[PDB]
Amino acid sequence: YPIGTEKEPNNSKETASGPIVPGIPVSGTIENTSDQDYFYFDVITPGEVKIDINKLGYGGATWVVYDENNNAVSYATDDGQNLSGKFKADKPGRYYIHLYMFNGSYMPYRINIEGSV
Ligand SMILES: [Ca+2]
Ligand SMILES: [Ca+2]
Repeated sequence: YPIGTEKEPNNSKETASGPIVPGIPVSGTIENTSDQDYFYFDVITPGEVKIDINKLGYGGATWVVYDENNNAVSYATDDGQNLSGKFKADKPGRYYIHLYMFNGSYMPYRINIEGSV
């Protein structure tokens, strides 16, 4: 049952919206800098995962991906418009995308994931 949009409240790892799978974009909005948005996806077989989150508003945002044990495995790079990154998933399991805005009023976004998901 893959998601095409966030489902609030998703403001902690324990309420993360998902699963997110490749080929199905996921919409949402960072309501303001207090709105944390967490998502999850499931790695079934080891392999590369690529993440691109399109910024559809103004502001400074970023993401980090945590594995099931709360280790950071990937950090976004901002190109101005898109927040992107990739990592090698050596173990199957659930991964959590933590998306937040450190400066900005309101930010619609679109999440795309690719690879071993
Ligand atoms: Ca949100
Ligand atoms: Ca949220």
